[PDB]
Amino acid sequence: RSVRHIAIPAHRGLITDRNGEPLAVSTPVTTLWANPKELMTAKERWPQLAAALGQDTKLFADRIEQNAEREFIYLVRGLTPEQGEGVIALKVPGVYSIEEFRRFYPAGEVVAHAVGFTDVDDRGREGIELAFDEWLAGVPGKRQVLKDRRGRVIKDVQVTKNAKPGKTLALSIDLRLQYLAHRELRNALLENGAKAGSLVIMDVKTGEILAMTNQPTYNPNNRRNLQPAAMRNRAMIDVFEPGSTVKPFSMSAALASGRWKPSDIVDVYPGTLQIGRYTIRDVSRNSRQLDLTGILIKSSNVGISKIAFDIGAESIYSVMQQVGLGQDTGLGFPGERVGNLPNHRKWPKAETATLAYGYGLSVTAIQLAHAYAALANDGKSVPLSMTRVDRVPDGVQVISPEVASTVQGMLQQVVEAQGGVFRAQVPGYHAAGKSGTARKVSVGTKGYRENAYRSLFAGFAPATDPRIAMVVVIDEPSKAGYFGGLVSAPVFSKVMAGALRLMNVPPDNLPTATEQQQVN
Ligand SMILES: CCN1CCN(C(=O)N[C@@H](C(=O)N[C@H](C(=O)O)[C@H]2N[C@@H](C(=O)O)C(C)(C)S2)c2ccccc2)C(=O)C1=O
Ligand SMILES: [Cl-]
Repeated sequence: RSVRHIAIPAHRGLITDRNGEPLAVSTPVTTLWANPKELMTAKERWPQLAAALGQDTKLFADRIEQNAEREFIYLVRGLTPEQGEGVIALKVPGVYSIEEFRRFYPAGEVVAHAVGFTDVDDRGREGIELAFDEWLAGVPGKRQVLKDRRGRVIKDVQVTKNAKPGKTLALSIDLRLQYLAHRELRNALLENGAKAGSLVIMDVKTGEILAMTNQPTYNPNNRRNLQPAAMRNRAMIDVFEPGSTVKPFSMSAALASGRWKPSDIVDVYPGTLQIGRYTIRDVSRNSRQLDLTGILIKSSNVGISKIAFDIGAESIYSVMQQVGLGQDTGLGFPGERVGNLPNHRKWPKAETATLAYGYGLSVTAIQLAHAYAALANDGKSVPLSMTRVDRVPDGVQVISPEVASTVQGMLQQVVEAQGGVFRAQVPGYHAAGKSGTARKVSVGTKGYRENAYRSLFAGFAPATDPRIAMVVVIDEPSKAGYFGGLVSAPVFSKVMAGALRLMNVPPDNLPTATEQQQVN
């Protein structure tokens, strides 16, 4: 004969996308418990109770009997409010209901990496759920119940503490763009028989991350056979050598140096440059001299290396650091990597060249998209955000307007010119960007793999007023080639097209426009 204090569950804060679409919601559920002492006096009600709980008659009876001594045991957790009230309507002595919450994720695996999930005890363990756990959580209340000798609840005596709900959090992500990106990366992953992939979409004016998806993914609503590898928000927490996708930045350093201009011709014959023991190679060996634009179009390692030798590595390091490569994003996503921008006291030729064409440094997809955002935004870099921004934040002019404008023009040519990356063309829009392909690092030794690759494409659109930047990374494609401009480019094409239409961006290239775009 005494008083027990029992918890009152608190509503966990609603997570929404930028426009209010629910991404994580605490849904009301009903838990049924029983006092075996009471149930032992109504044994004749058991078979009906067992059948309403979908449980074997004897196994149910066994459960109650071996707990006859106890005053509390769970019957079933997480019924619907209707299902629980269906069993309560039976009026079985000793059977009680308590209303709890289940965390539900409406978009499931589409946004699992960004949103993350809570555990059995309602604490965030991954993604945004972990990052904003304090904001989201809220605080359970307490109430007192009176129980008799046998443990029968006879009275709800008082509330000693009210439950307070957690706070709503609006993510920067646009769920429409998330669905599109998710589906297209998946399709790409499956078409190409890739092992993994990431896709990031960024608003270049505001810094908001509009979409961030990875493969493999998982269903946070059903984690039964979850494996660790599927949990990774790779766009944020995995690092890679960006390869030729950093060339527009090497190029920006070159134009910033006052030593180079777009018309300058670099001689690249015969597509190799031996420097001591190390040998720089071009995969395209069809041209023997290229202007600055042609170095990007042909993606000449040799061309960019000779430029790098002239301007020096510190020039290139600087722009790369300024556009945030290898730097802290300030996002605070759990597990997020800063990457690495190597810094030697003395820069040999080897390290100077490889940096210039994107090796010996490591970035994340997020960082790469952020760097292209700055270039896309006329050289103004804007702070990354994974929450909705109200005011457009102040930027930092990291590349001059003129140089950014010139490098924009060149990247538009990388996509639109003959010999360029034509699979990256966006119907109805002028797009700009740069493909890349990187040999994966050897497993168990230093060096590069013979037959495993990472396909990259980074870019932005519309060229005439860039609105969004996008990075597509695909690991180990094995079925339809491996080059960036073959694997990742068509994904950029499709997602960029869909994204721009979804955001109502008017088309700037009507010659190539779609069915209804040509009507408006
Ligand atoms: C530091 C040592 N070390 C590390 C490894 N390593 C590379 O893995 N190199 C890349 C490479 O050069 N890729 C090119 C690029 O992106 O520019 C190609 N990508 C295509 C595309 O994006 O479609 C292209 C536009 C047709 S050219 C390569 C070479 C051969 C096959 C696949 C990939 C080096 O080079 C290198 O010296
Ligand atoms: Cl010029």
